[PDB]
Amino acid sequence: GIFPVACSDGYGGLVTTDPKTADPVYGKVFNPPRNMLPGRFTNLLDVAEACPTFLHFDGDVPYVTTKTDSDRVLAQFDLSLAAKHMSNTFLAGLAQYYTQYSGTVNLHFMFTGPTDAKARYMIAYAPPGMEPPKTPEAAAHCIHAEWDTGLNSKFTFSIPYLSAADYAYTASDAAETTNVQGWVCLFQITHGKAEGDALVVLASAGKDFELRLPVDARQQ
Amino acid sequence: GIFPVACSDGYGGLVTTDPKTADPVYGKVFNPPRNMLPGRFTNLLDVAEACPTFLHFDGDVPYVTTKTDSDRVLAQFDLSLAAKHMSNTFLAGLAQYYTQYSGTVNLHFMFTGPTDAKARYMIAYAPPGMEPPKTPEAAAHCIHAEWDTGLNSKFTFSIPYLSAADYAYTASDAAETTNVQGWVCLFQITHGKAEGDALVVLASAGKDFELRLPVDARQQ
Amino acid sequence: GIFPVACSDGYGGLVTTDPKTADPVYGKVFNPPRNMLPGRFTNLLDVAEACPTFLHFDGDVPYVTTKTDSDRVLAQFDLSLAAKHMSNTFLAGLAQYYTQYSGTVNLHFMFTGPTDAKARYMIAYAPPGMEPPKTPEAAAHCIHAEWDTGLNSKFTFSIPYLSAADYAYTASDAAETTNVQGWVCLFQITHGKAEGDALVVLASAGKDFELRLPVDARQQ
Amino acid sequence: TTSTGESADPVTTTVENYGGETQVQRRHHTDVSFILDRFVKVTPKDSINVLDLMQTPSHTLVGALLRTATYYFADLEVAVKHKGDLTWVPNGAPVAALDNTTNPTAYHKAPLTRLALPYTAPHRVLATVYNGRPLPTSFNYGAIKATRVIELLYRMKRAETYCPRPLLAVHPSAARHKQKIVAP
Amino acid sequence: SGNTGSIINNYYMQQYQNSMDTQLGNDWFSKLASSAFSGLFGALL
Amino acid sequence: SGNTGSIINNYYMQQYQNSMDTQLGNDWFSKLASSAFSGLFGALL
Amino acid sequence: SGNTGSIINNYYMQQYQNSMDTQLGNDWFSKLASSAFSGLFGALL
Repeated sequence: GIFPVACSDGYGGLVTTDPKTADPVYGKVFNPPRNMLPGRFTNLLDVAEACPTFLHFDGDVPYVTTKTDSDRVLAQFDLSLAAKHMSNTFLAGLAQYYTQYSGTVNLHFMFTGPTDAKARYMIAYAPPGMEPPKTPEAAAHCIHAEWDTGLNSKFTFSIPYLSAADYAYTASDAAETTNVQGWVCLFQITHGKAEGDALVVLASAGKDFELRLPVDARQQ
Repeated sequence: GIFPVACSDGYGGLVTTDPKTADPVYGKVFNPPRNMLPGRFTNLLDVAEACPTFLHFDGDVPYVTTKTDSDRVLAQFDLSLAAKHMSNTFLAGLAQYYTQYSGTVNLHFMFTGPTDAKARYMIAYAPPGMEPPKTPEAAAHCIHAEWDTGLNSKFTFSIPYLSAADYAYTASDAAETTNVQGWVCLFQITHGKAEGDALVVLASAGKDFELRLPVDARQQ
Repeated sequence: GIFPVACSDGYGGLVTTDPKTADPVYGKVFNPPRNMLPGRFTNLLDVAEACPTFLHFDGDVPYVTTKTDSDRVLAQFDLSLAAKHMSNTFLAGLAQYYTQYSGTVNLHFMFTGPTDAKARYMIAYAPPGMEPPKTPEAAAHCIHAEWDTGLNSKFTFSIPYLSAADYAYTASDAAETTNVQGWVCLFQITHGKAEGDALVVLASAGKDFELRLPVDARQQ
Repeated sequence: TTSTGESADPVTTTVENYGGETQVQRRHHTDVSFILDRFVKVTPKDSINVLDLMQTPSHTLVGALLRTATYYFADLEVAVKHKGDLTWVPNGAPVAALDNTTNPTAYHKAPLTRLALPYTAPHRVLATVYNGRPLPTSFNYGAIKATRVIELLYRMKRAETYCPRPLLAVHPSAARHKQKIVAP
Repeated sequence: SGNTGSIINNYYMQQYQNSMDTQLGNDWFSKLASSAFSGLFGALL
Repeated sequence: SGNTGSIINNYYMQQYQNSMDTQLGNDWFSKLASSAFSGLFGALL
Repeated sequence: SGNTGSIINNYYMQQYQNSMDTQLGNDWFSKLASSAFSGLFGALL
């Protein structure tokens, strides 16, 4: 007698993400050599860390100009990988195909004024629960850090990851208007003959950014 | 319980080139002996290299006659395994069932004049991009090579393989009129009392001809 | 997950000669002993060699009588296992279920005359291409062999196997009237007071008869 | 590389004559027992038809790399869409034999019926051409019959051939034989 | 051994596959074929 | 190694499963991420 | 070895799979290709 098997029920359907592989039809193909082609990248987060990209501030420009009036806030935005200020950047373009994330997000601030213009800035991180700060004197109780312009232009501050739940979403449902993650505020303390200058910003992945649960959902 | 398997979906169809083998029905057959039958060939390119075959020049003859007029070009043709000058030869008959090729193609030139007739010839290879040469003085910047008739009749020159892409097609689509591979020109420098003689040509596979991607497509 | 298999297509049909075996239903049966029952035969050709059987000459008798007239030929017949002279014999009865054969076929000639009757006979083998011989003087260039009657009655001559093709058919299609195998002629040279005697013949398998390609085709 | 041409001695000069350097040339796709194993399709007949490897067309890939070898030996495979109880006689059986069930008979099982039958013939090796066009009766593999044969295919196994023969490409009217090629 | 051509032992046991034989306490016609006299019976020249 | 999750070697040979590679004679952007300067650039207090 | 690409020995025996060969007592055209003269026939300069 032949080896008897029992054809199980509810198995074998073509699941779009099955680990199986199909059976070949042609075989015996030797393709041209590709030894050491320049510029190969293996992981999609490796390129996110090594290459930062600009944000999208008011208007279309990626820079903020220095405020000479009584105001002190340059621009504050939500800490979400779907926020408007991060509309068109690699880190927020890649993180729409994944559901959850957990890690740090570096911010690179680069001052592009003349040689005879000086300024001083502050960036602070306000967690959820309280409305964001509106004055630098009321924001000095956060995880802020200040820098001064000079010979070295760029300063990079990496906002931390604080959350009750272990991982956080890369989306914002309409039911949640509270912005569960928080804010990140950027203030300008003072400036000297710095009228109409520019402070271009960038954004890069952190040293321990983690991105998971892939879902390709209606972008292209 | 029996060993339970899951009958997979989208498998098992009779693909015309599957590696599987059918199950027997008769068995136990001893065929007559064939020890050392004369003339067995294993590979189809082995016969292509060891045996050359003629080309098809103007008219039906495979030879070119010596030009006594102001002209110096005998016959120049495309470098394609579908060209007309190679219509009916083994190497171009075999290479219609395969899609791509990469290698050298030897040309054997054999002079069949009288004992008191002398001549001198040149063959040059013009790559794509420039129109083919029309005079021997304008073709001496190619990969040409000249030979002289004498005691030994035949001279064999193997045109090289130069191409950007690693492999090249064995067909010519109508969209590409540029003859992506190039030309191969054959000129006659001078001749002495060589009126109406003959220079039969041949063609053979090279030492490193490679032929791949088999497709039986509408010849028989 | 269960072990996934792919149910192949075009397999499993009930071929009448498959090597597989069915699965049991009853089991545990001990049959009575058969230790050393007399007369078991394992192969069907073993019985063909050890036991000869008669031919079928003119009329119904298996013997030929001695010709006292000017004629010298007793009876000549085709060398085919379908011939009429071998209509009803074991070797030709068994060889209708097989397609091809290759080997020798012994012939046993046994003289059954009185004590005061003497005779001398010849048997010759004529291959295809020439019409069979009609006189003993014209048949002495074959593979003939003559014997004389005396104390020992029986003489056995084994006609050889000569054929271009390695194996030969056990049938005769109507398209082939040439009798591709040949003839076997039996002549009587002389006789002394041998009027109306008898020479019974037999036929047996050879020492190296081979029979193959079984086909049960419309006899019972 | 001048050498006596009227000698039939192969002379394959290479690219290293003027500075070249031959790359490595590997030929797997052009073997003779790898290119013939591909289920060529033959024009199927009515109820009864014979298994002869020459009724396959002369312009296919298997039918045209086979009429390039004088002699050949190869086991066989078929896969037919019989509408019935297809049977198969060996080589040389009386054509009335393919009506009995003792001969290897496959029963209907949708959609195909794939068989692997041996090479049975008196001759040590068959032949494409024969200098007696009609070939002899002995050159075949057997004969199958069903109620209505619909499809038929041939797939030679262990093929090995001798004594090559000419192959012919299509003759174009123009200087070059142009045609379509797949393109996105 | 008949039309049995698998290289795997059958799934079912031997006693369930077919009737087990019993002992007490081709065989003969093949002994006959070997006994066959074949040499010459007279003095060859 | 992609969505390949069986612990049994595939039934078909390697050369029939996929195109065999050829040699002559993430690689770079991962070397870039490790080169990233992260220490302090000034004198800490 | 043709389009045979399984790493498991076929279920059926060898003699039942295909006709067993018999002996008595590419081969030639590959000997021809190696005999091919390729060197220069004259005195190079």
